[PDB]
Amino acid sequence: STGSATTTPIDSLDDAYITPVQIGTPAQTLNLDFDTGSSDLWVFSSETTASEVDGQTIYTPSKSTTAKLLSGATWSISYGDGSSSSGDVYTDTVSVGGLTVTGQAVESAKKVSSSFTEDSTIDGLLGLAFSTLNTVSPTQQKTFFDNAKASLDSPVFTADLGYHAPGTYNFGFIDTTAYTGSITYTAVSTKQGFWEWTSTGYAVGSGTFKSTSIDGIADTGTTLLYLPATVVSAYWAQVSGAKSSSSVGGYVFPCSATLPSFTFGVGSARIVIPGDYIDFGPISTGSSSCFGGIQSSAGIGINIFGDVALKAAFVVFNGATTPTLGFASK
Repeated sequence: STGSATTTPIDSLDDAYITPVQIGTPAQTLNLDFDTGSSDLWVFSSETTASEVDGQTIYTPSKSTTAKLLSGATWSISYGDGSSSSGDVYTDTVSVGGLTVTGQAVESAKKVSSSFTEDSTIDGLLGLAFSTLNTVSPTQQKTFFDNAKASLDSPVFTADLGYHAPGTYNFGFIDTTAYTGSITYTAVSTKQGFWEWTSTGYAVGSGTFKSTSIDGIADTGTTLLYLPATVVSAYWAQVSGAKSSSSVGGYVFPCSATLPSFTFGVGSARIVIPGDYIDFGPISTGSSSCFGGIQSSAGIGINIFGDVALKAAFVVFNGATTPTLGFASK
């Protein structure tokens, strides 16, 4: 089997991407944030505290003839931005772009933190990291991909995120029309539960490539590119007036600037992030200070190849017996 669904930026900055997902019978379509940095499929629901729901579409398990309470199961997750959610668990039929899993764990939120409430466009998350990170207790549950994997034509999914435009998540096949040149595959460590890999270096604009190993994760659920402070300083040093602002929480730059590109290495290959991808706009409405799309990972504890990086590439998440990651230009 295969599946294919379009993923769409939630706003004009590409702060996140949402993909429609069918849950239950009859189908209830929710727009979920596909997140290769976590492993829970959770949704706003009829059980979510009313004051914490503000415009989201909810899953109502009592209206699904295929929903079953997963008795005694609870979940609770906290993300790196300080947001969180928790609740109980149903199993139900879940379909993405034509690909169906029966008996998928659907984690129903009883509580969500303010950032989730405030984002009316995201109805939940669909985790695509390794199932070892799933938070369901006392019986850990598998991701949608893990459940689908054996049935897929090939045990893979791909992320093809757009810049200020829609893109595509495919399951079970590689669309050879979706990228230029070849896909370079690179080794993955699953030891921390992530799609963790080692970039071979970087360049700033037209500058000379620096060979240096950068361990990090491919994370579709993180907006920006988080890299070591040395790398980030080298980038922003090329932008007149750019500076790290403790009050804002990262590097800012004059909105009048033209940003250089940023290149990262994948083995002997190179992915080029155009400068415009690194502009996240005014820090507050009407400001002439703009927020940078490349930020320091210091104090996160891991480097993160988030959407800024991934949207410059066609990315293969290869879930073969020994997982790997592939990157192609596009």
